[PDB]
Amino acid sequence: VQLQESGPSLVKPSQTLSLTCSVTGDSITSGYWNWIRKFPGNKLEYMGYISYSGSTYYNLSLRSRISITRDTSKNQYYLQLNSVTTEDTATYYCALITTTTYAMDYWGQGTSVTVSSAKTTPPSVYPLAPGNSMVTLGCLVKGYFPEPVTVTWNSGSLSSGVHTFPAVLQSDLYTLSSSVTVPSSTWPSETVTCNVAHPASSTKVDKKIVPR
Amino acid sequence: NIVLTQSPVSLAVSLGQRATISCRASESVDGYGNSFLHWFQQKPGQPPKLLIYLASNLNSGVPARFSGSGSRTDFTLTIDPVEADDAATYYCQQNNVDPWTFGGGTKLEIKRADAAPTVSIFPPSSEQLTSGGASVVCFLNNFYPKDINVKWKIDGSENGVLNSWTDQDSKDSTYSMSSTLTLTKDEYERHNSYTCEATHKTSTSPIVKSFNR
Repeated sequence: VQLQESGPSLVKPSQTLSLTCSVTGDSITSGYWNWIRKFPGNKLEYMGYISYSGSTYYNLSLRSRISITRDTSKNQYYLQLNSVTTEDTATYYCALITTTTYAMDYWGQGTSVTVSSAKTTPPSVYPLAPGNSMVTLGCLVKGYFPEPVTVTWNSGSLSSGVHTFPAVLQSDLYTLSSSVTVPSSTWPSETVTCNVAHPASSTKVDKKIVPR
Repeated sequence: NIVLTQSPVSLAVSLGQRATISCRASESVDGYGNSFLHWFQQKPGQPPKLLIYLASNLNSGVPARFSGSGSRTDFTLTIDPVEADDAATYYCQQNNVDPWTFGGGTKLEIKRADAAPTVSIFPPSSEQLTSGGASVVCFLNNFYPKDINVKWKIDGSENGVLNSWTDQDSKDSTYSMSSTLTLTKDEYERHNSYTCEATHKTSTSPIVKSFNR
């Protein structure tokens, strides 16, 4: 029904990486409960499962590095990955296989983990205001680590005209920007705000795009 | 061992026309009168959506422009007719032979008519100037095709730039690009006019946005 991954988005080399999947509204004694990874290069890797009996299955190469455990009570299952290396950077997903399909049908949103000995830096957020019927505004999200950052406009109510660009690393820090395009009579006739989040550094920022 | 191998690596299909993507398996994925080969769509920023299960059954909620044929080591996902939401990477998955794998993906790109970019330039915020820095930003938005170039010119003259590109838009099939020049509050304050120039297939000549400090 519903899956949510959670855990540190930044783990240091040689430490154990540890994630939790949370299942809302159907029992983890009903199916096969999987972890899958996606690398920065974009290839996918199946990691393993715990079946509803507490029976586990591991990608052979991860056999000795990987644990999958459950808590029958919490309706949540865990991934432990030892002795982590830079090549364990990936966005990690939990996902479900029902008897209905025998395929991987229910997917958590994924959670980025970066394995790196660099240090969390929160972002700076700067409003991007003009110096036509359509108008274009932006937000600059500068100087953070590690990924990810989410960005929304007016809590997600504004969404159609939006470009959020992928981050770019330079000198160990990321920068990213986001553009939004509205009728030039729904601003500044109506407020428009960007909502940046950088969970890693627990930052949550609203910025009103102010004219001039 | 098994290995799944998709083909082609990438294709470009016109709105309305046919996409076909192959997945060959190393060895049969069959079991109990069933092919344990499943299809997936993945977009940047989100997880893979189950497309087709057991080779040929469409998953609940999924359009019907999407069809899956094939049997043993030989499978085909067909998207007919292609719409704009389909730009994405497609993966086949096998989960019946040790060990489970995905294919290397196929990148579906939609084709559409050439389109010129909306360009906009933004002075640095005062927030950023409160602190030591000054960033100037150009958005080059909603252009086709992806290829494009940017030049920064200060008081007329052409370090400090960082470029990012979106993936193909899922409603109008455009690409966009962001560019941001970075400087010190003192070096930016030493000049007046600031300019980015976008050049693209669509016009012989560059689109030009500018302002004076």
